[PDB]
Amino acid sequence: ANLYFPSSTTPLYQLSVPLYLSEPYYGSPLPTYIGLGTNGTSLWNSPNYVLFGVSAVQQYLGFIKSISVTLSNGTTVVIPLTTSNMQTLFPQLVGQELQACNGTFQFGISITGLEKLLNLNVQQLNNSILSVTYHDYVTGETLTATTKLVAL
Amino acid sequence: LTPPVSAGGIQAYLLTGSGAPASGLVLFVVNVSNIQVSSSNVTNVISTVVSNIQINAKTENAQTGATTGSVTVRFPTSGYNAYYDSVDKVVFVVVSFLYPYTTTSVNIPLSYLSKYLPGLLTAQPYDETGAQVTSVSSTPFGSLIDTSTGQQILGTNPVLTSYNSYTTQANTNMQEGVVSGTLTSFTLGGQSFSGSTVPVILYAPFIFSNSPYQAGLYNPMQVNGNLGSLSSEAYYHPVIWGRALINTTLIDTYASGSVPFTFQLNYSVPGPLTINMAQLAWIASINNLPTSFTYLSYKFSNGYESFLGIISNSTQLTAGALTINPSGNFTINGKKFYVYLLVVGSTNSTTPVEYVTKLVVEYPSSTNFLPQGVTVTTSSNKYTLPVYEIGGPAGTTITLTGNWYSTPYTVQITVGSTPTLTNYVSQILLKAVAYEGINVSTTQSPYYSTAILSTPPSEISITGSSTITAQGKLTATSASATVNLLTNATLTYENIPLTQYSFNGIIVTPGYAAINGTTAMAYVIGALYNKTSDYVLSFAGSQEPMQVMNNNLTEVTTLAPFGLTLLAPSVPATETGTSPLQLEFFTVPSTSYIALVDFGLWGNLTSVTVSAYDTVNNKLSVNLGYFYGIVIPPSISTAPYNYQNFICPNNYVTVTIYDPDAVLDPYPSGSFTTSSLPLKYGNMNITGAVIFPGSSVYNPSGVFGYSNFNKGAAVTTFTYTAQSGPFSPVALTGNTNYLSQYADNNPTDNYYFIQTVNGMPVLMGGLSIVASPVSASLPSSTSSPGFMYLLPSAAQVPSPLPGMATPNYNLNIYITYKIDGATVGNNMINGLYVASQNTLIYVVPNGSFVGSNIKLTYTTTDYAVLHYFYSTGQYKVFKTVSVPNVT
Amino acid sequence: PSISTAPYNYQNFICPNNYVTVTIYDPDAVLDPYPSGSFTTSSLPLKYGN
Repeated sequence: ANLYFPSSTTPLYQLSVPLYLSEPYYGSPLPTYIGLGTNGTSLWNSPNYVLFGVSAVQQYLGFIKSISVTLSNGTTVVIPLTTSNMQTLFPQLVGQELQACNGTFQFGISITGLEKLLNLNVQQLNNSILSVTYHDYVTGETLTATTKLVAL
Repeated sequence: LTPPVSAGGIQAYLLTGSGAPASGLVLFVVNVSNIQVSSSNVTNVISTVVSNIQINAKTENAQTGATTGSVTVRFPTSGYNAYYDSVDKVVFVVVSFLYPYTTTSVNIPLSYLSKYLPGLLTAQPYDETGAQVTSVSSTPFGSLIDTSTGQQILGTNPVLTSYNSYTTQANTNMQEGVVSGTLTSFTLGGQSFSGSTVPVILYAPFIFSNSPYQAGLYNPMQVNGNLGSLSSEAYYHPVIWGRALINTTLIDTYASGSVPFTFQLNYSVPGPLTINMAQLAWIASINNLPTSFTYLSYKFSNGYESFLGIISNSTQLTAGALTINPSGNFTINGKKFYVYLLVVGSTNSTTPVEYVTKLVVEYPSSTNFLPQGVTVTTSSNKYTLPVYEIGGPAGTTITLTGNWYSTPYTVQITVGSTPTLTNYVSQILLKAVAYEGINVSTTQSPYYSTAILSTPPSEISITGSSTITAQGKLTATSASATVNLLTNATLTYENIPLTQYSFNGIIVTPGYAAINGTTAMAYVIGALYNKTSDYVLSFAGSQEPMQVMNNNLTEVTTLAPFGLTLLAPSVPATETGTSPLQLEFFTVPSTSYIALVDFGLWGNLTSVTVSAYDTVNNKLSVNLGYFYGIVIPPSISTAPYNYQNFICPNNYVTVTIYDPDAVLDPYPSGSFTTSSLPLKYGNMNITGAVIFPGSSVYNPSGVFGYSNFNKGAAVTTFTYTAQSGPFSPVALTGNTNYLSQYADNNPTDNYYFIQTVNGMPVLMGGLSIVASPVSASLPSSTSSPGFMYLLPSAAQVPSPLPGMATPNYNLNIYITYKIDGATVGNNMINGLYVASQNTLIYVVPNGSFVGSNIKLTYTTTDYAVLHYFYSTGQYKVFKTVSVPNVT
Repeated sequence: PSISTAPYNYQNFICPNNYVTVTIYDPDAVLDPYPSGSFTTSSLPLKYGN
């Protein structure tokens, strides 16, 4: 599977980067979504799935692994993970997929919120390694989406 | 409109509603606009078409949209029915599925089938043998021929009996029979035909339609947008603006006629919300309170005041000549305590100055250390505790003496010259949940297709999470404690003796100057110290979302009380514990949207979950649709103008203004009203807004979603009519006091819909026009809102719902001098005027003709768009049209 | 008896219309070679020859 972003050079005219999570064997005929919270926990919810007379319920089938940032003069900066920040950066209860018989879940972190947290410019200048992740309990994998922001 | 159709595709329409002839009739249509069909060969072409159409029957669940089992059949080549409409130019066939008509043919009236196909009213649809028949004959379901067998289906096949007993069958065995259609690709007349139906069939489960849609919820005017640098998420990101409407199509056919539908919206924001919040009240024991401090009440936005709650074993408080009587009292294990509520103000008042209508004090159990909550009663056995005032001029000090058990204690409050209030600024987990309702009855069955507000004016409850912790020192005979709630709020408990209690707590209101003192959280934590086998210090705390009205602090509801324990087998010990804490604010509807802006729960950041509720027959949509709030700044687009567009009264100037955010009614020649009601959702009733289609404002009553609900006569009737006098504009007529309960295609009266307090609109959006040299302006003080019938541009082809709305506004303008100075009775013709539905007319005298011009200023009909683009200068867009300097 | 297996697509696991077909070779387990059929038996003194 994979986790990525619309572009690696997104300019600061849009202040929200949607996280694209493409999981092959994680979806169902639409609708199907994922609640996120606590630790980015992928509470995969699809009460719209039935397999011969039984409805579906919540499956705690993953969680966003981390949001780490490289800053290397020799330092692989593993961020000390804070629960409140991590749940509130991914609070979306419903990340719906796109294609049937294929998980194309849509999540997202906005730039204005991260900048306000970091007390930086709104859309003038902002840039780190900004490497978010996601762990899927689909096949037990760690997918990563890295991004760097261009001034304009 | 919806469902969308492809070139030569197949689609369906159920015949049901108020006045339906028979439930179970489905009209399958195939688009035959790709070829021309005459009456001399219509039989051949329809025979081929029905030969190429296949009908699928499927078994599924009554909650899902996931295919579980599918079978296909085909129309017969002998004994079948086929029809062709040359005005709607499609080939259609009617099939009877549900009870009673399953295998028996029934006659379909022309007038009722005309609802789903208007063309049958003008040209009588063709039948077999080239004969135009005035009534439709349904093709029996049992007469269909199996594709994989070559034989007509049996009379005992499971799906047929399922259709014949659908109600009981789906109720008992929870299996759902869903039909669909498909067209095998074929070439005729040099053109190809193929497609499949978006599920629009007899009755699909009550969910948000997601097939083959990649989002489910969507708005056509979003598709037709000028996305300058957001082109990487065009169809990937279902965005909506401010208070604008986003379309949905609920499939629901468990009732006949009009169906009310309830909606629940969950807003989330990527960011930890730093909230500043005022202390509406402080409640603590006389010993727990400090011996002396400076305090002054904080005035609120509804007349409420900050007050202090002193809990004492003494029957009264004494401050010398001043005595304080029981505001309330309670008993635990036979011991009596008195709670006195005092407002620190400019004088000492014996009379009740405000009230708390419901307050629950919590205390740990003596034997089980479990939370127990009791409502404090007055000395006259009343649950509405009065709150008085104490104080005086600035600098005055009052020493209140009470008793905690047998120990006298004193608290010295200094009346400061400025409000000496404790304000808490903390980062909190926050999200919001809001409710809405709309009666839907459209000719698109089973699609009940409507548009929901991004933020309705209803009771919006902001929920949130934080942590509560308790630290304590425990000895053999006594134990002291501190507790931290709401991430920076602190409460203290002096050394609590054996078998004794100590109470503390806080009521907190949002610190923003729009909901302060109107909604609150009440936490009253009692603590008990005891020894059974180990020294136990227990804490029990209540959680009360709380609201102020009529200066009465009334509880909306109460949450589950929380409990913490500190156990110590050793005589000296230090113990700690933790628990989650819940924050809740049921904001007043009038400020609810504003509160959503105040807490930062809306803008370019927010994401919205949507859930639907069948208010009539009690189904909740297990599907939760999704979209996102974002703000796109309005833009302007102009082109050079020909003088010909100014000379003759058939040539006019079209101005294109970009502002997606002002749309609050994406349907031309449409209108609706709204009314506040207690809406039923889930298992509870919450204040909300029910939207009624039409142009009449009613006064409904009863409980929404039950037999008690019954809307009365139209209190007012809004009508867009031509107005006499100068010109002939189409303007609104009715009681303008209900403009806040009325919404139309015109964005110059839709700002009344949500942001209106005291009968005046807080918001002012839509189109605006000024004209020079003769200074003229609209909206004018002499014209009520809604003085034109401006219709938004229809949605184009790529939109899944053509003819709904378009962010581009094409305004038609005439600039002239000729009819200026004319007389209409006693009226004078000069300046700016409205004509037709979309025409603006500017007339100038002879001297002002040179350079006579109109400046158009379009403002968003959204609060968020005004707020978020004030700095960039792109929240209002202005352009000009002028008389050219011609040779 | 023998067994026969093939690689399986994940698509046959996602939607409730795509399933996995497994082919098992065992001629010997057939005691009713007629689909949608059934029969019963009973002990009796059968007449044969004389």
